[PDB]
Amino acid sequence: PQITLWKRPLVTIRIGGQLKEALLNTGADDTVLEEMNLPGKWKPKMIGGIGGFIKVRQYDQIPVEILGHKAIGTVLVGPTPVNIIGRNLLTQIGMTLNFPQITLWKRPLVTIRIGGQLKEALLNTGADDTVLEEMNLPGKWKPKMIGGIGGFIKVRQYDQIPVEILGHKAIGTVLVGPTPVNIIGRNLLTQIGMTLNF
Amino acid sequence: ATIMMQRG
Repeated sequence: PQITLWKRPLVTIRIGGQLKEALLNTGADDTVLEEMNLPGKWKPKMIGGIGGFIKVRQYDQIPVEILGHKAIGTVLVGPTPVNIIGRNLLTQIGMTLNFPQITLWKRPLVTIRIGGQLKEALLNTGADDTVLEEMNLPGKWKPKMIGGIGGFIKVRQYDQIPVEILGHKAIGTVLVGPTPVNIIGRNLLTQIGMTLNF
Repeated sequence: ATIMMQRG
C-alpha cells in the first residue's frame, strides 16, 4: 500500500488502548506524542526540532498499532504541536520512501541542486514546506514564520525556485533561514514523485 | 508551514 504526499500523511494509531491521529514523519528519528498518560516508568529526556529543544517523558517498549501493523518501541510524550510517528516505529512497520527505494534505518539524506549549489537535505514527510539553511539566493522574497517542535523561526520565502533532487527536476517555493538541517518538504516531494510504501 | 523535523 502506497501513501502519496499531496496531503499530510496522517493516520490513526492505537496506543495505551486509545485511538489517535499521528503524522508519518520521515524527518523524525523518534516518535513524539502530545501530552497524555501512559503506564509504566519513564525517564526525562530532551529532544530538538526546527524551533529548538523541548523536555519530554521517555517511555520504553510501548506497543503501538499503525495502519494495522504492530510496533513495540520508544514513545516520547511532551509539548509537540502534532503527534508524530518517527523512524524508530516506521522501520518496525516496514515503511520506505519510494519514487528507487529509500529505507528509513538512517536519516533519509540526499543531495539536492539548488541556486547553483549542491547540498545535503532530509526527505521529510512531516514538513509541508522546504527549508534550507541560510544562503544568499538572488530574487524577491517575503518574510514568513514556520513552526515545529520547539516553536517558530523566521524565514525568507522564495518562489518558483528550480531544484533537482536525486536527478529529478522540481520547481517551487523554498524557505531560507536558520534551520539546523536542510529539509525537503512535501511541496517538492510530490513533484519528484515520492511516496510512502509498506 | 508546519515543519516537524525531530532529532534525538
